[PDB]
Amino acid sequence: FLIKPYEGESLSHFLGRFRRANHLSASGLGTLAGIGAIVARWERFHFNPRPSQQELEAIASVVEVDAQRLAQMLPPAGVGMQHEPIRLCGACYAESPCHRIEWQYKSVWKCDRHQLKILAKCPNCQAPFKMPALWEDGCCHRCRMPFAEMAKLQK
Amino acid sequence: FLIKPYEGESLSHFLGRFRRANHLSASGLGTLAGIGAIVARWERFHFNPRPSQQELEAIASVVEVDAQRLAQMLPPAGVGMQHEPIRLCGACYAESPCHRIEWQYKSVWKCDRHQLKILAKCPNCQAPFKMPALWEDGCCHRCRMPFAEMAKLQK
Amino acid sequence: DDEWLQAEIARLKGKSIVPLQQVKTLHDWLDGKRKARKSCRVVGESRTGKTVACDAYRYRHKPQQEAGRPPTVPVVYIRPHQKCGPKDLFKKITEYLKYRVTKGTVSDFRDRTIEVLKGCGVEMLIIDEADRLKPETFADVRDIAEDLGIAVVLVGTDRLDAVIKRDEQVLERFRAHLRFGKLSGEDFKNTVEMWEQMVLKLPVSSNLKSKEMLRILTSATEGYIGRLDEILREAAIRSLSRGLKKIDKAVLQEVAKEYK
Amino acid sequence: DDEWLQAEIARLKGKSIVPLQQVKTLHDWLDGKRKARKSCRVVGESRTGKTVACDAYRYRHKPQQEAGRPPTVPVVYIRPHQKCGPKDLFKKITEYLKYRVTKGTVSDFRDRTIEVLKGCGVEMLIIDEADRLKPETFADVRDIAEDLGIAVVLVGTDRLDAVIKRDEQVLERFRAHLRFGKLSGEDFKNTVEMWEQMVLKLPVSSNLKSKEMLRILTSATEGYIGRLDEILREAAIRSLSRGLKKIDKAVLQEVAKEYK
Ligand SMILES: Nc1ncnc2c1ncn2[C@@H]1O[C@H](COP(=O)(O)OP(=O)(O)OP(=O)(O)O)[C@@H](O)[C@H]1O
Ligand SMILES: Nc1ncnc2c1ncn2[C@@H]1O[C@H](COP(=O)(O)OP(=O)(O)OP(=O)(O)O)[C@@H](O)[C@H]1O
Ligand SMILES: [Mg+2]
Ligand SMILES: [Mg+2]
Ligand SMILES: [Zn+2]
Ligand SMILES: [Zn+2]
Repeated sequence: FLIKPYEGESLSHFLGRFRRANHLSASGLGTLAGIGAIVARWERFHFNPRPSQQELEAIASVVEVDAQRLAQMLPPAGVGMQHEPIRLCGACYAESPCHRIEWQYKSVWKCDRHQLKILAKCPNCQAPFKMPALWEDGCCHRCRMPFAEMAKLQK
Repeated sequence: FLIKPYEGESLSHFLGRFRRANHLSASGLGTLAGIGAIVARWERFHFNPRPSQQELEAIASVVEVDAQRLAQMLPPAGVGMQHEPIRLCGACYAESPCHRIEWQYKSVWKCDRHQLKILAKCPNCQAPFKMPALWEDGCCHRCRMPFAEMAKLQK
Repeated sequence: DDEWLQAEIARLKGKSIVPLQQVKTLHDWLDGKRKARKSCRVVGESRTGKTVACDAYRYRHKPQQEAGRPPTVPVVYIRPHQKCGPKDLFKKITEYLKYRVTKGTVSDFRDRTIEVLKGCGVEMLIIDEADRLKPETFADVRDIAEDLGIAVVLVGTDRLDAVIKRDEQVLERFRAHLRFGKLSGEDFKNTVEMWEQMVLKLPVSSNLKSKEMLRILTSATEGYIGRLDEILREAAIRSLSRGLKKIDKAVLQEVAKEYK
Repeated sequence: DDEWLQAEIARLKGKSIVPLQQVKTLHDWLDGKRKARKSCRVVGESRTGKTVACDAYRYRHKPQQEAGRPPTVPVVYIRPHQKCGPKDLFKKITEYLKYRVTKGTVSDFRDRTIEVLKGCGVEMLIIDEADRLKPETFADVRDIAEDLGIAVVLVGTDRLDAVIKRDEQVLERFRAHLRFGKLSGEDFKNTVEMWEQMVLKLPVSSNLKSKEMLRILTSATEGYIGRLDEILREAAIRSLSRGLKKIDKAVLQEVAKEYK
């Protein structure tokens, strides 16, 4: 089962969404692509050894999304990002149910489209968000508030 | 019952082979050596906390193989390895019935001696190999193909 | 006419909810327990109609959501699967409230479920098939009913009573019950006629549920609402498949002997 | 001629499916239960021919796949192994639909199986040898039939009835049955003659299933279709191995005494 990426979707979110569509573990996707543990590293936003051309093309062969498009699920060259905290604009999620790579940019604190501060934890119960690959439903894993409803609590 | 290591034998494979010669569980070998659960960790190639001098000497006292020789059952300093997938050269196994630590080196994909791709699962039935400590016989645990015969299916 | 026949068979395949005195007593009792946050346990036979009545009590209070706040769900209905662990149960609680889970430990799921459970102002926790979940989860449901003040109704067959009996606290805390009746009597005849009028939805051929039909259906269903529904639907579909406009005696005899 | 002899022995070793009234009644009943999503349980003796008939009902609705959408499988046939757990059963369900499993917990397998089961639009869940699976899995099959609206047919020997009887819900929910007959009578003689014409596929030597042959086969098979098949195939192979063109009396006597 193939999936079309959402605009701005992060690599972690896309990988997990592909895995859920195919009932794959991270190790299973890694074996399908021939790169093993690299998949789980990318899902946790750990790229000490940045994604190589061969690794991106290996994943591209499985998910049928070109390496160039996969690179747009990561920050451009020179744009610093953070693996933690995982962040969210609930108003964005209501429009398109994905985590955006921009929300991990170190320079980003406000959603430009919605002119709201982005969230660094659930505004109802304060639970931090899991890595985007594990965003199985669109709700806080603790209190079960929908990400779309968190828009109403954004400042 | 003491056993001489095979050249290049991995620590996991050697530990399991010693245990089989003495009808020991991993916990039993750990208690004999005074280090408990560490034995099973090493058998699954888990060394986030690397083997200490005291731990290697504790095992050395039981198996009567010097800590220096036990260290040659692990990669040298600076050589990265993987706990997964467990890999195999069947042509090597036909010559010497052990798992080699080199087959877990991240940089290794071909056997230099035999100029064959090494195997990451049974080439007959695709079953992954167990941790080397559990290689009780020289055959695939699923289809029962001998590891030595898998040489004929290596590419 | 063939399109009409397909519509008829599709409608007969689909089940409906006829409101009768059994479900009326049930949601009256449920409202009484809800107004006091009294945790009870409705018990009954199998294939008798408890799940449908609890479902009706669930839909009647359809949650009304505010413009920008979580929807307030007064009644929560769950049917945990076989050997449902605590993590699975918490997942189900927070999933019904439309809060997708986040990967984590059992403590994380418990905390998120508690947060979303107080957030939506829930009044009822209806655990149907409450004989499936493990006894390491009854402590969790006990804690929910103890601290969050939510009246929990444990629904299930009579085996649920045996399951809770071997435990100590869950038996004492959940002691109020409402056994589902057999329905046999003149009320049973009223049920047959009311079913004929509503669920069958066939042209009036003056079947009227005569004495012979009542005897056949009494011998067949043994008082079960589910058996009555199955037999009626099977007879209607068999009559409509063979071209018969109404339901004859031969089809009831066939379905009755096929059952017993 | 030796190549012809090898072809004959290979064909005789392989079993076929002669369509007779038993399987005709069976798939008629199965179609009736399928059009209404009615979950029943076909029961019968051992070595009588239920598995082959369910197999025929499986192949007749060979799934027709769209160009780019999952193949729609109306009938699902499973034969779970001894002491089949819930994970094993779910693995089998999603494997028949040609969805290879992914490593995970029992909940993951359940979710994937439910997803692929609604995706392919399945109408039937035929669980042959339904006396093998554990009773912690009958709750799962109950949930499948309850929520996904799939008519489940539990197939197995009479021991399956005893297995389900000790349970509460599975007995009430799965009550419609179709016992397989013994076939003894003139229909049995018709079966012998029809088998001689089709399955034996030997040159016409006017055996005609005479009275003596009928008596021998009645004493041998005791009404079983499987015993009839085994005895006929053994006699044919023994006659062809010793050079006999047709099947003599001595070979039936030998195979009959070898059985009893
Ligand atoms: N109020 C009702 N209106 C219409 N049909 C009903 C009603 N109550 C029960 N039924 C019928 O009962 C059958 C199933 O009932 P239900 O699932 O509620 O059983 P239950 O008492 O909870 O038992 P079990 O625990 O054995 O599942 C269905 O055929 C359904 O149509
Ligand atoms: N319609 C049929 N056409 C041809 N052979 C049949 C038919 N039905 C049954 N048989 C024969 O019956 C034997 C096995 O029958 P089957 O496997 O269906 O049994 P069953 O009734 O399901 O019993 P069991 O549970 O004991 O396996 C085989 O020899 C097979 O050839
Ligand atoms: Mg019920
Ligand atoms: Mg069988
Ligand atoms: Zn936004
Ligand atoms: Zn080699």
